[PDB]
Amino acid sequence: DLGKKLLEAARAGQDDEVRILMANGADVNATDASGLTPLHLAATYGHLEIVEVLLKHGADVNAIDIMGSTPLHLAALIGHLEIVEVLLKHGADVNAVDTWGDTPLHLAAIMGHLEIVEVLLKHGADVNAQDKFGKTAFDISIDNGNEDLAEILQK
Amino acid sequence: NAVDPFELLPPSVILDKFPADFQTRISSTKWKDRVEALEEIHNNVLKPVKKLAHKNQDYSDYLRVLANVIQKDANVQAVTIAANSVQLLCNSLRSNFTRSYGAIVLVPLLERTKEKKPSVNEAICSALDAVATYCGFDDCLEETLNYMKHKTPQVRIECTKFLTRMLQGWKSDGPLQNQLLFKLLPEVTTAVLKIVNDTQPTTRNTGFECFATLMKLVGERELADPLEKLDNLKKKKIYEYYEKVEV
Amino acid sequence: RECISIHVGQAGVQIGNACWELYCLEHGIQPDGQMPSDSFNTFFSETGAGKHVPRAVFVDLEPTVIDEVRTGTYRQLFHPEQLITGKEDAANNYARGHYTIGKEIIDLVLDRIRKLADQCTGLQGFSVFHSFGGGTGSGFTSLLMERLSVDYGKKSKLEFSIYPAPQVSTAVVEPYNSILTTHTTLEHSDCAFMVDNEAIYDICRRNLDIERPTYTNLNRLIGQIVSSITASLRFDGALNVDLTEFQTNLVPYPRAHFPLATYAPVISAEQLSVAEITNACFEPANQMVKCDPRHGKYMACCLLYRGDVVPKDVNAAIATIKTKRTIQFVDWCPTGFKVGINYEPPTVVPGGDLAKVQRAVCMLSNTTAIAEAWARLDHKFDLMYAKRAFVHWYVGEGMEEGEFSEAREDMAALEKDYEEVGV
Amino acid sequence: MREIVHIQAGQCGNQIGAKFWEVISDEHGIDPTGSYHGDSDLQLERINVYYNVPRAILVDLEPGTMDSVRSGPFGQIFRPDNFVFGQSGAGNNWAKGHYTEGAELVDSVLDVVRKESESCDCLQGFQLTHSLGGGTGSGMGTLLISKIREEYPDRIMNTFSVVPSPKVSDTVVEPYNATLSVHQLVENTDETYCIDNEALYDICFRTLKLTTPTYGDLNHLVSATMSGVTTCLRFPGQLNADLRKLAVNMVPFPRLHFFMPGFAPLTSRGSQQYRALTVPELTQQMFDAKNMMAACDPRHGRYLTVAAVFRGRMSMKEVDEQMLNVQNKNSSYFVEWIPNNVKTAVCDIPPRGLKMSATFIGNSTAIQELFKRISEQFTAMFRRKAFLHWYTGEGMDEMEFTEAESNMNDLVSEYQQYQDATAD
Amino acid sequence: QQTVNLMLPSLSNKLPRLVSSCVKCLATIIEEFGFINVSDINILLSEILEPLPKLSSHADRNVRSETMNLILQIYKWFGKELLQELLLEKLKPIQQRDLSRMFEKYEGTIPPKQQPRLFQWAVPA
Ligand SMILES: Nc1nc2c(ncn2[C@@H]2O[C@H](COP(=O)(O)OP(=O)(O)OP(=O)(O)O)[C@@H](O)[C@H]2O)c(=O)[nH]1
Ligand SMILES: Nc1nc2c(ncn2[C@@H]2O[C@H](COP(=O)(O)OP(=O)(O)O)[C@@H](O)[C@H]2O)c(=O)[nH]1
Ligand SMILES: [Mg+2]
Ligand SMILES: [Mg+2]
Repeated sequence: DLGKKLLEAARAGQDDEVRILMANGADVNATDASGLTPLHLAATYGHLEIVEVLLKHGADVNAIDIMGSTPLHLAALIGHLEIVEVLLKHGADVNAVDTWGDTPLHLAAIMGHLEIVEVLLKHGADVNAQDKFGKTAFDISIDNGNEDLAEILQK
Repeated sequence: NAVDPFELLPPSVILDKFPADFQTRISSTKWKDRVEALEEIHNNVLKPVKKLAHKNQDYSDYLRVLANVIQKDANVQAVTIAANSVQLLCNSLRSNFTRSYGAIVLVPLLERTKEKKPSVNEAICSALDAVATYCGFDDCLEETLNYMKHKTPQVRIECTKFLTRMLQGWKSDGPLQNQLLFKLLPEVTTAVLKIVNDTQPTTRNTGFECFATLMKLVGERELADPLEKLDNLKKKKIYEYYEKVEV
Repeated sequence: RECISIHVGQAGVQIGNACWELYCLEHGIQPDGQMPSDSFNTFFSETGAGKHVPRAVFVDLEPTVIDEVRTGTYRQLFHPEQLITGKEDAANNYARGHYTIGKEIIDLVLDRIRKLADQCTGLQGFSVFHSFGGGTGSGFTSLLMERLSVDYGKKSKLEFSIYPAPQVSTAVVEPYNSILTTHTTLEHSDCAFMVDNEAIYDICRRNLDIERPTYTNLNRLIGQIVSSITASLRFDGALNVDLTEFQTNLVPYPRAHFPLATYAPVISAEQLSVAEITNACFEPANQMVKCDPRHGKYMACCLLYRGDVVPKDVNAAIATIKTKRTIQFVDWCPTGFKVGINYEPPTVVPGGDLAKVQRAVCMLSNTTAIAEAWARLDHKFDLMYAKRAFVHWYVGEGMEEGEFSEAREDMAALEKDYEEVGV
Repeated sequence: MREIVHIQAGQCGNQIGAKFWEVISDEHGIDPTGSYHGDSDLQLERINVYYNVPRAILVDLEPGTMDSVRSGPFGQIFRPDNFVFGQSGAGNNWAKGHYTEGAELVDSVLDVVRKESESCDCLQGFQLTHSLGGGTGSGMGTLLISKIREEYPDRIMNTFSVVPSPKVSDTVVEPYNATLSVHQLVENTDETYCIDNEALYDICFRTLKLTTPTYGDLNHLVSATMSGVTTCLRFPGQLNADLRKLAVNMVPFPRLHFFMPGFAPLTSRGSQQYRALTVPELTQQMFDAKNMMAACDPRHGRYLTVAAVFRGRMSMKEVDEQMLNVQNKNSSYFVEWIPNNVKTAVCDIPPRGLKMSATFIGNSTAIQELFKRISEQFTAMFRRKAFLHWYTGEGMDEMEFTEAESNMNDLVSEYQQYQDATAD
Repeated sequence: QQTVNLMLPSLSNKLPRLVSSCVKCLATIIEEFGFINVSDINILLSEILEPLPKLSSHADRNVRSETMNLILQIYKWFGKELLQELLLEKLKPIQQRDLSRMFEKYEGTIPPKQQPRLFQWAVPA
């Protein structure tokens, strides 16, 4: 399966061998077991050139997996500021929700990626968005003693 | 009306299955070499079968390298998958581990009860249960006592729990001149009291069962002598288990 | 990526000859195996002496047909260990192919397949050629497919079945054999191209202008259409480049894995436009299985053009048909017509009644109207099984009578599976 | 599936048997010395089926028959070892052929059968010619069949059994013998061609206008039929190629394997024919009951399966059309619940003395008429208990007659059931 | 056992109706007598279970049909845990269904309480 080799590459981060596999007509939106496209995997592990390569070949910027995770979720979780702005520029869902009720703003705030928090906010992130337990991004800064984040969330 | 042993089914031979790049992979410095080597024969060669070849098959070359890892191998994962191999041999090849086999892995296994990772204690103890159910109480009764006297707290509680496991499935019927009575008061009881009087409560509490599983076997009247020497406070803990325990 | 082909019964074997005749002309390979000239080594291996050997096994429970392979034009092309024959045929009885005779040779056959798979590095899967009504073709194949799902379970297997037709039918019990293999081969096949021998007969009488076609006539037409499907695997196209992609593009339901193939143009040897040939792909007269796609919903649709083709002509002809016909799709389909092109011209056989055409197309479309073909078999089956006719032959060769019913229910269940998708 | 072992037993067995070897030796281009003087590859393509010299075993308790074969035209070709003959004759006593005298000899025969089978690349099955009203051909033949059936259970058993008729011999014990023999064939053979002397006389008398038909005259019709039905087996061809495939597409129920053969055109002994018949004419000798070798009316029953064999150069297009025609224009006569039950095959080599010909093998339920005739004669004889002391003296039990009587009647009922069956 | 041990080889004969029959005869020396006073039953069960896979895949309809009866008569005495570990696994799925359907219709204790026929010494006893 050529769609499975493109996932192996986009994850482990072999920029060159993506072009090889894609020149063989590999499925840019090929799903693994849990519904993760290569754009998901590259956006998780910080392979910026692989993200931009897949996006311009028609990667679903707002594709979800089995748990409702978009690539913007995973980029904002791990803290890949370079990729976050690439995804958003390619029409990413700033207020996407996943199965646990989190937005990308939730994940960037939990992991303390203040620089990504501000980027998401300026792309119209829902500061008052709630998760399953009922907590906003602002509640997380209150709960997690992060006064640096509380100020950045009310800006 | 007598019953059958289902074991009459024809046996299977695994010696031919092993690969050339096996001895060097288990005797390697890279942990993943060893793991894969062991893990391969377990998932591919042992787990499928249901009866190994009794006739003319020497596993005491293979079993002594399972011991070498179970004892000394620093990779807890390679231990876990090895003790599950050891169990499989003792399980699929019942009546084989008379001495050489059983004894080759017995004292290594008792050393490694020190491991506290639940998955690993699961695998080591369950393999000790295998070597016991087909060699009880050949070498284990003596050597199990030895390691109850050991300095590591964990090996004490686990090797004592082992004597408890074995004692519940202890078997009749010679005269009452089995190996248990020859060494009962001299060794078993003197060693079980060392557990009963340990500094730790979780250790002591294993002794309390392992003494109430003992009385159940050999009469709460016979052992009333060291019961008196024991605290009245420990006594009612021992009796607690005596009322629940079955052998 | 070296695909192995298997040919079972006279049908497989004789269509095999026609295909490997046609593969060797398309690849400039000589009857002796040489080549004065990669993508094509998906199908062929190579000797140290510059000789190109097919990755193929020929199987028949009887010498006669395979004997003609190894004393014919292409006797040198195959290694003799690839051509396997028994002595007693299955005698138009699935039971003998599957149970009684097939068990005597299955192990030799599986062993000779291992020798071709051991030569291969990244094996994709299997192409399987066989009749339905034949005893060997039905029984032995279904057995071989079961055992390939064990010994090679984690890879693809594709069928090329010859759907029976009274005009060339050799047996009364061919409905039985068809149902029986399709039941036991259903779980073990990833995709399966049926070939109605009636359509191939009809086509050869109309467009090739033959009064009473022979088997050679049918094969030349069939091998041309088989070549069109395997062209993507042999020349490194853009579409259907490996065996998985056949399932990805054409199979949106494990069970419903039976594409309708349509081929244009079939020009007698005694040029058309890109638009004209693409319209003929939606004409029932040129289908390989006789049904009416207008009465059914499309689950997928691929177009495999080959020859003098301008990619823009294709998009025009597509828009023409997408606008000027009403091709109904299911709502849960990507409703996009997949396309691929291979600029090499369709090779014909020197002497063939089929003419060299400038361009050609083969449309693979998983329409629900192909259920009509299953209904025709199921009906014939029901009439005979209602009286338990000919059943003693099967039961007397190691087969439980129940297996008839279990197969019929699986065919009734498949007819319901086609219905629920198309409503 | 290549070789066929042939057997002929009793007087009739060796008569129509030798006649058969005469016919197909010519057709394959073999002379009486056993040498090929043909001129076509379509002749030696499947000569291995019946020849090695014929793969033929000759059997009779009557030792005279030995000489009647060897003193015949192709009598020189048969292997001397394959002649197996007794001292006395059975004298129309089925019990003598099946239990007493015929049983004593049957071992010697099986020894030769073994010998010929031993050196076969891949045996198909066997082929026995015999009469049913006799003592040897019926009693020893059926005993031979069972003895082979159990020694070769992985093989086909195919018989050319000829039915007795008062029109050809006034012996009244023949109904006994033929009934006892049918009780065997229904259990022991995969396929049986029913050659009816009643119908052979009625064809030689009424159609061929011969006032006194001889055996030779009746045997001419038989030998020509046999070469016709064995055309598929002896020449290259797709359809009904080997014995098993034939039986698979001819016999839907194991007990109902009694074929009503018939062929066209009906010629006299060495007579001259006008312009070779046309394809529609040949086709219209199927329902034509005056061409059936069994005395039955296909109109009075239904065809379960049919095999047509057209011999000669002719239009395969026209044959297909005519056969597809005659089926649907008489759709009520072919069983509906067996689709595509009629099968047609063409062979380019015509029979000797004819430019075109066509043989019509049919499993028609009308055949019950034949078994009716035999049973009524049997019962009339058996209810008065005539000549029973012959059979009982040879170790037979009176019960056997009742069982054979009942078993043939079950066979008649079965045919009547499927005739009245409906697809609905 | 001694009678059983002698008539076992005949299961491997050319003629089906013989193996058809002598599997029926084996099965009713069991249903009427049974295994008692048998020295090494284990050795005997293995010896009569060994051919049962091939018999149940035999061409003849009768040889098969009459082998499921012999299976039942072994189950009828110490089945089915034992036969599913040794023989049910290897037969066609359709076959082991019919065997289970046959065990439901069987009523009466796992070993039969009383034999329908006694031996020489057993009868006086
Ligand atoms: N198109 C095409 N159809 C064929 C060819 N050969 C056979 N068939 C069809 O396949 C069906 C079954 O015939 P076979 O495949 O020869 O049977 P088999 O697989 O050899 O099995 P057995 O002969 O019974 O052992 C028939 O209905 C034929 O019409 C062929 O060469 N080309
Ligand atoms: N068609 C035909 N029938 C025969 C011939 N000879 C005998 N019969 C018939 O066969 C029956 C007599 O059996 P026969 O074969 O002579 O006795 P057998 O030698 O003991 O087998 C009667 O019904 C005869 O009509 C023959 O040459 N041709
Ligand atoms: Mg064939
Ligand atoms: Mg005579």
